[PDB]
Amino acid sequence: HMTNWLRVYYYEDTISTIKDIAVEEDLSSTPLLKDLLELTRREFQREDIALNYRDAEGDLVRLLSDEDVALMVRQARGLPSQKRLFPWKLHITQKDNYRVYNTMP
Amino acid sequence: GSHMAYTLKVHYKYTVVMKTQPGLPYSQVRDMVSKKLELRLEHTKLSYRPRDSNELVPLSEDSMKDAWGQVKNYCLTLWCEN
Repeated sequence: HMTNWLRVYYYEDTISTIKDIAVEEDLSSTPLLKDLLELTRREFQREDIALNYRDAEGDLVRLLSDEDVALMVRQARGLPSQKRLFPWKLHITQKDNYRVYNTMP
Repeated sequence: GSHMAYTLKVHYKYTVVMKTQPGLPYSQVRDMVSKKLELRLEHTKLSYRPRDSNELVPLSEDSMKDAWGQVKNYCLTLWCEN
């Protein structure tokens, strides 16, 4: 069985649920932001969202451009298991849900 | 210059991360944060945490060098008011 799977965290307020999404593209590869947005629309049927990743310090970081996406993939701490999972995981939030960000000094 | 890669992490209503050169002047740091957050320059009000403080202090031309002294693991963290 040869499906590649992107695991995504889908947030309702500060708790997420997990959904694994079939992706044709190579496990090694770097998507464009616009393609991740179209993937999230097909799977969750909304466009009022932001995409994010969690950095090495534990802070959630909003993706705003293709270059941010490339940083996410580059930092990716995933070990290849036999599960065919992308090594980075996508965090999806309501665009006005600011409670998920560690912005407090 | 340095062989390492530095970032600016900025906490606005949301958090962003961008590549930076270490030691940039305030004018350029403000400008890059303003562009990243799609904010008018004049509405881009940044602060940093000084050595061993719980309190933030305003970022400015004058305090920029001190701010760069607070880099941790190749990252300078700033806060953007609002």
